[PDB]
Amino acid sequence: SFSGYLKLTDNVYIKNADIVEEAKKVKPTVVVNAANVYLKHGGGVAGALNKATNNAMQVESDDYIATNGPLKVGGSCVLSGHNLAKHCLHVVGPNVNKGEDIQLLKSAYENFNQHEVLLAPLLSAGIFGADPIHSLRVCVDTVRTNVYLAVFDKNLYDKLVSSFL
Ligand SMILES: CNC(=O)c1cc2ccc(F)cc2nc1C
Repeated sequence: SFSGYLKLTDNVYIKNADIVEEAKKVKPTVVVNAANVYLKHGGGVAGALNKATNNAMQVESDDYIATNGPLKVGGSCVLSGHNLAKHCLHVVGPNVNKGEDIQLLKSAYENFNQHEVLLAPLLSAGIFGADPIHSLRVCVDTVRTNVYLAVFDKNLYDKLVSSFL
């Protein structure tokens, strides 16, 4: 199972790890993708997860979008996890660089509650522009299921653990 995680609360754990490498080692039931409404996995966690699937995640996502249209900001969809997990929960956090509403971050984390255990990144963090300390706070105050957070950046990981209330 998951190893080397620091327990923050009854149900939230955190580790300084590359979510792609973490997904391949563990092969969780669910890996969370930091998706956009179009499921266009270009950069950040999305580009990295997609590149690990040899673009199979993007091909599957384009078929999903052609059939269903785009997701909502704060929404999600369950697709295959390919070589990384049983499933991939594509969650759309607000992108503050695209002027999207930060209040939608709680709605985005609510999607995690439909899954008993997940390997995930901090939503709206990184290239999405939100404050990662705020994202971790929303995560522990919203998610009730078991979440194993993978934080790529070592200096951000230290700042998050050392500042956690
Ligand atoms: C094998 N690793 C990767 O391909 C990789 C992983 C990342 C994970 C999170 C992130 F936000 C960025 C990452 N970037 C990359 C290139």
